[PDB]
Amino acid sequence: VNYDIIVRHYNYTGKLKLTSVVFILICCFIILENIFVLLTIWKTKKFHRPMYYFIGNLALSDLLAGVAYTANLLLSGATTYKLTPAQWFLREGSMFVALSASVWSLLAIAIERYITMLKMKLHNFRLFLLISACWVISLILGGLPIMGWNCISALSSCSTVLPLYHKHYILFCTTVFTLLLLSIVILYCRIYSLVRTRSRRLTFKSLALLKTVIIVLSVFIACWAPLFILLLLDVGCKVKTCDILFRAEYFLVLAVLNSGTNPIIYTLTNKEMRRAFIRI
Amino acid sequence: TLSAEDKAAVERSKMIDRNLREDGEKAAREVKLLLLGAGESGKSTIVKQMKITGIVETHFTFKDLHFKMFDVGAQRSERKKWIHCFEGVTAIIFCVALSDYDLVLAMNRMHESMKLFDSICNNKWFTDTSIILFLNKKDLFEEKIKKSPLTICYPEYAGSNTYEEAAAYIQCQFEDLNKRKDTKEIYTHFTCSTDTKNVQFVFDAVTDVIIKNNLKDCGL
Amino acid sequence: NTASIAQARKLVEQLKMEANIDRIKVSKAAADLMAYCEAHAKEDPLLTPVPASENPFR
Amino acid sequence: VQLVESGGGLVQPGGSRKLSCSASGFAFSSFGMHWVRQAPEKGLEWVAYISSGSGTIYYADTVKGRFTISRDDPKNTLFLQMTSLRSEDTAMYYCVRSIYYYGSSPFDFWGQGTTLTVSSDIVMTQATSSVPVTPGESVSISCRSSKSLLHSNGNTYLYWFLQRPGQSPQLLIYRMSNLASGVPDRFSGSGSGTAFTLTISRLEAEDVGVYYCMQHLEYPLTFGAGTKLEL
Amino acid sequence: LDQLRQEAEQLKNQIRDARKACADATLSQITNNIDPVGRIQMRTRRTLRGHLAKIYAMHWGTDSRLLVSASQDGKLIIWDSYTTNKVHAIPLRSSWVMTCAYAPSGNYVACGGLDNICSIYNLKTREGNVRVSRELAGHTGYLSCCRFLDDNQIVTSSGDTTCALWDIETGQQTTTFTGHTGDVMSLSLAPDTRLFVSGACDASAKLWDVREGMCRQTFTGHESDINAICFFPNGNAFATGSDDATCRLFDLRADQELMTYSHDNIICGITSVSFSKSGRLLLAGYDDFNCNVWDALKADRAGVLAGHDNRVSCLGVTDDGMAVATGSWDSFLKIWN
Ligand SMILES: CCCCCCCCc1ccc(CC[C@](N)(CO)COP(=O)(O)O)cc1
Repeated sequence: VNYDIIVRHYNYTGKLKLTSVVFILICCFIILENIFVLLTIWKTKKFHRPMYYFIGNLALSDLLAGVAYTANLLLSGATTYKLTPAQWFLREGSMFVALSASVWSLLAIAIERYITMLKMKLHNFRLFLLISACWVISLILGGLPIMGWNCISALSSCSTVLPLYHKHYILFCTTVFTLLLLSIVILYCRIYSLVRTRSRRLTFKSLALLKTVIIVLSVFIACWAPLFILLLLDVGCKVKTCDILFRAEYFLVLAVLNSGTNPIIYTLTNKEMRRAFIRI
Repeated sequence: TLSAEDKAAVERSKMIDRNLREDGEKAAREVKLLLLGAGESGKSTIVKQMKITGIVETHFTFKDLHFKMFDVGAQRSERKKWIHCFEGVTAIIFCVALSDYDLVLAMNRMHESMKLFDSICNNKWFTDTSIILFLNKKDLFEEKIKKSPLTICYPEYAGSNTYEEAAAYIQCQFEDLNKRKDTKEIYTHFTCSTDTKNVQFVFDAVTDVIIKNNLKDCGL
Repeated sequence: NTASIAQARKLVEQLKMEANIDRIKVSKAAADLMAYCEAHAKEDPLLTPVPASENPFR
Repeated sequence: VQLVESGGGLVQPGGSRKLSCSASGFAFSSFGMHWVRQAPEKGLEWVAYISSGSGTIYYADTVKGRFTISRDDPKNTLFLQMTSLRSEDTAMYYCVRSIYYYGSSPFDFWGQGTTLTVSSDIVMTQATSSVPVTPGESVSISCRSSKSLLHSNGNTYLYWFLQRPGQSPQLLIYRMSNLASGVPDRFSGSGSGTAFTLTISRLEAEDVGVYYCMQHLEYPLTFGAGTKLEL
Repeated sequence: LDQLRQEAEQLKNQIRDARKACADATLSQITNNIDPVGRIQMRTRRTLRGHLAKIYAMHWGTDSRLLVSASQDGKLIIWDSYTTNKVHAIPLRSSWVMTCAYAPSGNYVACGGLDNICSIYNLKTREGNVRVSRELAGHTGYLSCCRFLDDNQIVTSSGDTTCALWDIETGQQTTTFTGHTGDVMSLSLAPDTRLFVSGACDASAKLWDVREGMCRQTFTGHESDINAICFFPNGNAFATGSDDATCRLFDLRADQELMTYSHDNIICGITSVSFSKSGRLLLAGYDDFNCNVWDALKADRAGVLAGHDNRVSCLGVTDDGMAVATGSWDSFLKIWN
């Protein structure tokens, strides 16, 4: 754990406060929204069903991601080369874990909905199974860099955005993200198709469902596209050959802001929520 | 820290729980319909034409759905002491007869049916519960109208002795009473006494209720 | 008719029967109720809880 | 109620044999079943136990591994399969009924039994193997044990049975104090841990036989030596 | 007719005068030197699960150890309350059931509902299963409740303005009690088992005899129908819970109501009431998802057993007084002490 290593890397790639204020304000806004949603959910006796527990889980994941991003912002700057390798590795891992947990919660909600609307619950093992799976896989994926995955042994194999993260880590994580996004899109498209087909055959504003599907998917993709694109580019460029990578600080601010609109897209299209949010 | 006998007691209790859950899962598949109408409103012909003391239950099957239909009209008591028992049913089938438009009971039978429908449709227990409305005896209604217009009981009527005009005006006069149009809904039909369409219509209304309940259930 | 006359007579007789009863000063009723509430106090397990040792439900 | 067993006879050393028991007159698929046995001139001995739902089984340490116990509810039958029989296994064998829930009475109905011939636990003993009595005499009998039976939930798993000459046993007192149904009220039993006493008032005829005491605290189940009233 | 009406009015005025004359004081004006109990902190010890529908009644056994509960999925269940073990489960013929009872000897149970008959089951057979022993018929409207007198006599009430006393062994009514105008909701046998009390859906209650057929007393004062009724232990009192959001305490010797039990924040109707042993806790459900615990001698509290997600329909205490059971439309039974 010799800090000299750190320094050399930040020289090899080329790295070696209003913006922070704006970002921390954004984080406070997100925290306020998520805590309001949690308080409204967990204190209405009609809101004690599995779906509302899934919603609370998503809100909790968003809160954790916001807090982690705030903490990471507070400790950047020159301090980036005044720490021991382990502390910096932990600082990165916390952010990464929260960012994975958010998407896993979204997928859990999508799967639950899709199951409910199939000829399978028409008219609580899966609950704990899904929550455990999401949290455990998030933690497991987060903690690799301490367990051997790093390029301190070869500065030639390091990236530009993260000069101590072997490129295989980045590629693997982006593959995971792409898989999850495709799965969610497929699930929601199929739900809409199913409802339309079922209600299209009765003879004697039929759906007006497209509204929520469009809102959800459009916001999700429009918020999460840039960081994914930037990291995919980063894994594809040579050292000190692309200069955009020195601007990533303004891209991540979107990937976390996505955690501030879910408490609205999953709260304003629901009538009963809209009625219960008269007084949080 | 259990003796030799408490473990057998626990095994017995778990067997009982197993059987209870099996029965509940089997019983969570059926549809319940509550049937209502006025005196001589013709619910008997609906019960009959489909080939199907206290409460009287009948049941049938159709296109993979198992219907239980309960008739409670065989009691003469105060209506308000039951409906909590029925707040779970899927739908309410309400029957009235058209030919009785000018038969004075005082004032007419249709006025009695209007009062009954207005009372039921806006009861506090039925806010999400839908109603399927049957208008019966259309042929005799048309025969009577040919000589006696609706002005006898609907002086404000604007049409003449035309079947469509009178029937549509009466239909709207009843379907107006739906004062909860944003949560409840009303279906309407004309008894096809020689057809099978009645059961298909019941099937369609029930399926619509099912789909709407499933959409509301999962937040979507 | 005869039925209404019978109903009126039955109501009158029932009222007369109910009236022909000795009354009790409300003070004595209150004293008796309070006395019964005082007598069995120590044996009311939910007004004076049973210590956990002798509890059947823990 | 009726239990009828079959499958006995003679078996030479080695070989095997299967005994069957048919039940009629009750809900066979709610009861657990025991197999018990008795030597020609000695006390009783428990053999095996099968439970309701087949989720539990127990055997005796003496001959474990050679005996199999099975049931068939749709046909209401109970089977025991035994192999490689020795000369030690000449005896008569009974099938017994028992149902456990809060307040029930196990071991109440006994079968009739079949004869078979071949060419760290709790101890309990009867004080005496015989006693002379006369009609009108107040009789009492004793049993001793090597450990307390009073479990900390309040029970006391002592049982008293009676076998008249040429019949099957007949439950008298279950859990050390309670009288089975159909027993004249002149019987009674009590005692303090490890020392117990049965008492028969106003001795009549048909009260002469052999009296046994058993415990049901923990498998294995151990019988007594057997006491006799001579008269 | 008209002269009979005049006599009725004169007797009514005389009864009013007699009732008012004895009112030298009010319970609250004498029972004002009493330390209030204060807070009553209760908690769930067990949670009895297994029903899959609304629960409409329960009733304790005289040993204080076993329970019987009835739900609208068509099931009676018998519970061990010390371990949460099921001892028996009994399937019913019709699922529109509204009342239960437990035999004082433990041999039998009874039930009834919207089918106009009362069914009696025997628990202790040599065959090892529970099976029906009797079905009583003769009533013309639905059935509200039924309480064993012994192994061979049962009293029932129905929404027809009538009640009946039945001899189980034969199946024929032994006497009938008439004189109401609306439906009958609930009745409670006396501790000494020689009278009973009946409330009807006209805000009127009565004290009824058993072997004569003739009512001894009548009581009025509520504004709407009566939803529950029970009997304070001493033998000469009873508390009414009505659907106009009120409770009141009626006594038989004074011939008038003494104390009322209401709160402005309550706008619902009580679905069941019960007493505590000594007489210092009156327990009452409501339609606002709670189950309050009032103090009888003061009208000054409500300790809440807030554990349910729907309306509390049934609640009861034991004979030794060490527990309380409650059941509600959310399909769960809870035990408190
Ligand atoms: C399914 C999930 C997909 C992957 C999630 C993408 C987030 C990964 C991530 C990258 C970088 C950072 C930290 C970046 C900085 N802390 C400021 O932006 C660099 O600072 P200096 O050390 O260059 O000064 C945090 C998380």
